[PDB]
Amino acid sequence: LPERDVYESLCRGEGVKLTPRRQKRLFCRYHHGNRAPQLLIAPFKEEDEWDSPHIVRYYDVMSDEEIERIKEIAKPKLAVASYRVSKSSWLEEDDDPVVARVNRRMQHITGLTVKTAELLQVANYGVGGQYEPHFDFSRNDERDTFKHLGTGNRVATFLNYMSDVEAGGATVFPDLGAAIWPKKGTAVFWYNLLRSGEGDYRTRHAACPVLVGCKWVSNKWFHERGQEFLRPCGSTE
Amino acid sequence: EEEDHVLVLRKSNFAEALAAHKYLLVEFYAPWCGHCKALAPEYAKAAGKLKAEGSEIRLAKVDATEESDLAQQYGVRGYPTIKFFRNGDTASPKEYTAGREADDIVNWLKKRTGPAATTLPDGAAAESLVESSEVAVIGFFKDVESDSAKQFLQAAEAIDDIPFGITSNSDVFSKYQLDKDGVVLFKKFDEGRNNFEGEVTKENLLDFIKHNQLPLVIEFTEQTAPKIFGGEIKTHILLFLPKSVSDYDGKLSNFKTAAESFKGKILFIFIDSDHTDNQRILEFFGLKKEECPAVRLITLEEEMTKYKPESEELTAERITEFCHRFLEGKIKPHLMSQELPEDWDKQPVKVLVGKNFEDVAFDEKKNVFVEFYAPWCGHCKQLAPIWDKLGETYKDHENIVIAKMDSTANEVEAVKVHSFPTLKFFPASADRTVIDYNGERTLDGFKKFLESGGQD
Repeated sequence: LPERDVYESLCRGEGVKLTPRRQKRLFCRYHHGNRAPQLLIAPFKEEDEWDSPHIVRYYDVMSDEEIERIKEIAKPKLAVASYRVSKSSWLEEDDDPVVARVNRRMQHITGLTVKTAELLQVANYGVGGQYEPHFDFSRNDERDTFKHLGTGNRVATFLNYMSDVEAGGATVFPDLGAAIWPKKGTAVFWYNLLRSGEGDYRTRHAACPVLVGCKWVSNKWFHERGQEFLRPCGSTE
Repeated sequence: EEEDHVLVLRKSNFAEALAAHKYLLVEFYAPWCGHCKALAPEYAKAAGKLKAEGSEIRLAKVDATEESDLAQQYGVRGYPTIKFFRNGDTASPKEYTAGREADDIVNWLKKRTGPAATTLPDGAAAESLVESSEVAVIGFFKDVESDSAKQFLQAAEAIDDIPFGITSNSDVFSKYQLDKDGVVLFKKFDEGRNNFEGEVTKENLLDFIKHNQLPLVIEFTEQTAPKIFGGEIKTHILLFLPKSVSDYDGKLSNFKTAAESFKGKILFIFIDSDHTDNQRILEFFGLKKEECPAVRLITLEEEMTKYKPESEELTAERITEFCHRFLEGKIKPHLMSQELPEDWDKQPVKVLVGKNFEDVAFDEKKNVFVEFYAPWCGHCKQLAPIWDKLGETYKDHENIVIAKMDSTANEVEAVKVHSFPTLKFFPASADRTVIDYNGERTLDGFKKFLESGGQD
């Protein structure tokens, strides 16, 4: 298994160190939100974590008060044997205006609609276990939680980091050799599908287990339906 | 050729199809596109529904993978690109941006082809129209076929953001002061109502509505932002007004008084500078909460240019005079610049700000290499030790100068930066030569480049 070796070495911060050729393609920018009115006068800070596929980190996506309020709503809703040790909950916009505000903020940043997106998933991770590499877009040959929604496959993932983790807990992409480190109040965003609608198999990823601390994270998965005008197709691939 | 009531168009039959149909919606698609696959059954369902209703509106599709030149002729860069053709006009086809469902398509088409103004039989229909929107317009014509009523309907079809109404009922006229034919704009702010004055033409009506459809002074929030920036007003004025400021109401009233002179030309906006939600906007202008209250003016015509008053006396007269001087081209653009540090040149790496950038970077005797960075940028933080080591290497060089500028707090006319870090070299010359550095961000790469005279 030179798979577990690669996964664990990436979790330890080892592995691929970007070549100056790859690194010279990464930049920071003020994100205009693809000319979203709000963000024309108040742009967010965006930093490139990877050039291809494009993986970006957005700063100051949530304040400590918004984070704590989301944690308070989630905590009671959090909590075949389960080896991976974590808890999860799904939040509705009616739970608190904070939930509705973050959903709208994510729509402004990505340029994608939250009207077809999944509920705000809040997950807390306990030290240990193991989270296996997978693709967030589920296979179309499967009878999962996507055909019943009729919203299509998950076109993008918006991962918010809601806690400072003492050590561990990176999000690792084995096929890229990329590890994305937790940073409270920041969010990491990448597309799971190409312009064509077919799955981007470069985006295979897994969560490193938490070594010391408690990782709080909130995920927002956007679906392809409703994005036809927001993210049009591009010729051939 | 017709597939499920959708006309199959090609370069050979396209001109014939546009001439044959007064109202034609055309989808430019590609068979591999996920969005086009999902749209196809809804597009056919909408076409079948329009055919079952006996509508003159027809739906058509063009495969852009086979009809490339035809798709290129209409600037099709994405799929699906949907364009509506009215009266066979190929010069200005309207792009369809609304929902992907068959009902959204049908509703979009009927809203554009339908009555420019809704017929109001009574005062209850007129009140329901005025309550349905923040701004609503009603035309009062005894004869709906009169030439003034036709010019009103032409103005009504040119405006999509305001719901229009038309009435011939004398009760509706009598509602408040209308004795004869005329037009009235209703609004949920300020005076609540504006009556049209002058000759009833399409041009006079649109100019009157454009001038009176916007409130005097608007509070900047995430809810008001889309209305402000979705609008065609490309000149805006912002007042950063802390809620903790003495005589908040009086200073806000001075801004309102000035705004009356520029209705429809410059949009007046105020924002609470004490609130944390408004921090990104303060940071975008390079402003601190202690520098508030402050006023800034912006032009959104492609290159967002900022302007600031020469006097920070925030009276109704000074705000009016600043706006007039801007409109007269008498005010120069404001480029942000920090205070020049006393020790800017003491270090091997020279510190630049907007104020000294020009005389340092464009020194005819010096080969200047400048790092344009952001303090919060991870990649800039990683470059900083390499840049310091480069500065330390060339510190005693006769003509090479290593420099850096915080581009989040400094704007310069010569160089515009939109990524961080951006590295530009200014060779020793008076013809303002600039060479962009696109190589590896290593001390080795920088030496090769400097030693080659900016060639490598």
